[PDB]
Amino acid sequence: PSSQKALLLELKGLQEEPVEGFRVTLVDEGDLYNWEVAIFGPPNTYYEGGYFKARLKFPIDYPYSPPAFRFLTKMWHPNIYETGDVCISILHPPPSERWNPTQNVRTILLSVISLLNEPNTFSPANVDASVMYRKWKESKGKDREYTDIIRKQVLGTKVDAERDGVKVP
Amino acid sequence: GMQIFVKTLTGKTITLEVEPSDTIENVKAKIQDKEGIPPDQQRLIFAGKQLEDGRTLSDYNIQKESTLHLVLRLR
Ligand SMILES: CCNC(=O)C1(Cc2ccc(-c3cc(Cl)cc(Cl)c3)cc2)CCN(C(=O)COC)CC1
Repeated sequence: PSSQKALLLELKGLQEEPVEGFRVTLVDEGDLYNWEVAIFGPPNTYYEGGYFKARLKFPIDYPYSPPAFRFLTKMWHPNIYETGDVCISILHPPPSERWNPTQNVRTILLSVISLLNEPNTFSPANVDASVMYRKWKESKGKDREYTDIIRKQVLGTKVDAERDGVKVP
Repeated sequence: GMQIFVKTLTGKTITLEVEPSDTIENVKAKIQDKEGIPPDQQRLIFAGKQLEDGRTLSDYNIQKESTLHLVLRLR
């Protein structure tokens, strides 16, 4: 299988040139189809100081079928289900937002950064969060319900960071 | 006058000649110049933040020889 070699090169490529704010590893060494993703909230954001954890599931078709991105940390976001699963256009099986064999994990991860920056209020996985996000943006930041939920979850990741032995940069 | 870079999803690096006060809206005008992608669909990312138009390069402290990451959003 070519998927195995493709994932080894992509792990090595993303560990030699990390996507900023992302740290990728293997859930268990020897299984290249199951990745641990440790994301870090950047400064000057409501996610600042956070330590979020997720996982990638790659198919044996890779890269001819999209992988699956699933947060372990609870996230309040218009495009993240209660399960943690993220509904991104690129992860959906079938232009630069749809999955092709040319797309890679660096493309996925950067697309997740964009999606965390700007929710897709057109296809909400969490309707209650999408309807809560829009009153935040229409109030021009005045309504703090959404940013309070986000900041509560961001505050709790400090317990997660201590357990995993991670110094938040 | 500076010289910044713009990496894309396919892998190409796009070096552009800008000033520290160039608005982000003008930085993507230069990217329609070189790649023909409409500026309304472009998304530049620097330090995990999507740079918003209506702000300068100096508002996000983008220095010389910096690399931005372009992603596309139909919207
Ligand atoms: C409602 C939340 N939105 C935000 O925090 C903002 C967007 C944003 C940016 C980055 C990320 C993000 C990036 C990475 Cl790489 C990892 C993670 Cl986990 C998150 C999340 C959201 C919009 C509101 N802001 C401003 O206006 C401030 O301008 C000075 C603060 C930044």
